Amino acid sequence: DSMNTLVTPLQRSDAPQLEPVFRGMEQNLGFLPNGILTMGKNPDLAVAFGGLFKCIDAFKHIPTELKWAIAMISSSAAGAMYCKSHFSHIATRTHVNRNKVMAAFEFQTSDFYNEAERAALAFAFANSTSPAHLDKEHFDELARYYSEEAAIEIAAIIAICGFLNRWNAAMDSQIEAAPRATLDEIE
Amino acid sequence: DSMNTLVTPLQRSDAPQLEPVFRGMEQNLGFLPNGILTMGKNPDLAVAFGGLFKCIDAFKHIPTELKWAIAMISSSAAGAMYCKSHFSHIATRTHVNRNKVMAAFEFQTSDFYNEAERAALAFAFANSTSPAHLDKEHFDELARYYSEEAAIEIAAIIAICGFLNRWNAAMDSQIEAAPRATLDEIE
Ligand SMILES: Brc1c[nH]c(Br)c1Br
Repeated sequence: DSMNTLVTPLQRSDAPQLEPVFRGMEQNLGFLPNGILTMGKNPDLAVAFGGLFKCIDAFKHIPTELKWAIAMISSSAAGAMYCKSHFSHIATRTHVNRNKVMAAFEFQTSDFYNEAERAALAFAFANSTSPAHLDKEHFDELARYYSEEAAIEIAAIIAICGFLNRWNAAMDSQIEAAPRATLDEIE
Repeated sequence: DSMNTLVTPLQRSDAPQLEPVFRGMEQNLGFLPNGILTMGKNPDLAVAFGGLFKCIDAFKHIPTELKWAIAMISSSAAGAMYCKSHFSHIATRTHVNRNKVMAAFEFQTSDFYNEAERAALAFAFANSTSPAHLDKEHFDELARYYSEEAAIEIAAIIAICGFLNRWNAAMDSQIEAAPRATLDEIE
């Protein structure tokens, strides 16, 4: 089980006020993560982050499939297997082509991804390591295939993953059964 | 100059609607960062994150000096020198004892920090690297000195640094002169 025994998640029926925050999460994921049930014990934190996370769904300048591919690559580059499994599970539940999702982590060589998607996923990878190894060539390629509005939404997803990677590491959230199967298949 | 030329920050007078977002930011810092001026080009994103950042000031279960100490250690462990300089500048404006702030990054051996503060800063450090090297002893030391409520607010600050480290790396925000002087003094 988890190394974290100090902060335990509440029961879902205990925090109905956070249902608008929960739906955005679980509609895409199919279940409510323990990280969000735990976050619910601080209503200021839960509501503020829930309002931030809805920006992912609201983003207009990049395709939906690219949003979760960016999230998969960002969580993987940070070594966050919990978030990597969650965003891969989201990608499989929302994408029509399961093969492109399973080839996400080889985007630099897999024929399912064009130069625009590779530019965004390479930026997300180099953005999410510690320290970030973002070089000038990453910025040039991102500017060559994406608008200023698209770039802001790309970086926002990367930064939101930064919150989720570190939050779920702090909770030592154990990978649920459904994302565990998805992550095993993709590896 | 900056490596990021695709997404440029706007003038402050251009987005007066975001003044509630700016004041909360610059009140702690003394000036308005380039990261938020750039984030202002997505007003939904800027406001959503501003509400997230206000939880740091709003936290009630840990002292103000430890909040910025956690942020300094977290940003440093992640190799985000921009965020490391900014949170150090906040500590100089808010802390009564400047000497304790300057010894923050040596908290494991400096006598300005007790075993409780070292447990929290060691957790923040191991939480913020990619991947996180959080072991069971971090959780035991955190649970021995902190309540569930305090742990949630600590992990929240670390996760908020996760957003900020990657956002300012994605923007390649250049270190301002006032944090640059603070960072040279502390190093
Ligand atoms: Br946006 C942003 C940039 N720097 C800092 Br401290 C924040 Br909050």
